[PDB]
Amino acid sequence: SLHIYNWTDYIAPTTLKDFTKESGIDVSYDVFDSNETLEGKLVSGHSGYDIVVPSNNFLGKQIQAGAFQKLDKSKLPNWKNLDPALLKQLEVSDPGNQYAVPYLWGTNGIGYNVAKVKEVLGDQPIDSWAILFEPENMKKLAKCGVAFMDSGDEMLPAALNYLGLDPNTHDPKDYKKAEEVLTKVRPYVSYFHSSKYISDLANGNICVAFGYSGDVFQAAARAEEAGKGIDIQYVIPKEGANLWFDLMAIPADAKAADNAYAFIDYLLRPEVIAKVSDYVGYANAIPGARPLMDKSVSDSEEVYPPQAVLDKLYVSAVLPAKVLRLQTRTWTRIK
Repeated sequence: SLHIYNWTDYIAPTTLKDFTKESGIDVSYDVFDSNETLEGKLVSGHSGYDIVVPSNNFLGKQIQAGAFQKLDKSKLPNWKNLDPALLKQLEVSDPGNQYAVPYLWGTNGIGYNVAKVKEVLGDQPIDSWAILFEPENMKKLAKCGVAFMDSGDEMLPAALNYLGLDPNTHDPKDYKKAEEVLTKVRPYVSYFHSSKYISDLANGNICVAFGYSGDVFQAAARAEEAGKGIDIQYVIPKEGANLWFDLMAIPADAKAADNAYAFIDYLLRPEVIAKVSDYVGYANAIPGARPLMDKSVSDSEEVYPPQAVLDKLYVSAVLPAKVLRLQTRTWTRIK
């Protein structure tokens, strides 16, 4: 049997049977609905899993701990289906792409109620982080409600990048500037919170939010299924944004490596990862998949932004503990 550990509801309906029918490998497929759960089992040394799907942040930090084993690429002949630019991006967390295979990816960006933005901003294009970081815009959006998330680890890199600084900088002086930018708009923010924006966007209670792509899509789908006309749009701004990956990796402890390579090689197939994207609605790293996919997904700039944007995405590097404390420190003064 092949043991897999992934997020709940994060796979296409037919994927596992399709896989088992073609390789004859039986799968034991378990799920988690929180990051902490997976990381906990991985830090202990023995999660009986052959495949786990960690975040590129978690994996970057744990490589050094030896939580994962190097991929024998001779058993991944579909590796050549992967997009080289996205892979190059991924090296920030996994230098040489030694341990990890892209599964799905997303961004952070701005989620917003289209009609409500128009009432206070008119037809102004919503395509810059200036919408959140310039007093001229925030001052007007404050009327409808602007939600910011609640940790500097995501919001501070955004502002640094907005300013054109290195989102992964270690320099306290760069942090000061981004701090300055954030504090000038602080007054116009209704709240700082992990997740409140999802329902507030969906319900019609706020008009704009700093958010992650999958969370904004959830808000949008919830809005649509409510039937009250609330239209939630997502945008990756022209200056770039964070790029985050969920990954397939083999734990160090892993028993069935060969079974596992078979599953991984399978998901690198265009027609296979296409169905996963169609179902979950996130981008994948296999350009072969694009034409095989639902248009609402591959033709949507919410998930596949134009090239000028793709060029400006940034992967979070592993920051020294000192820098993580600096973010936190700066984030507190801001609130």
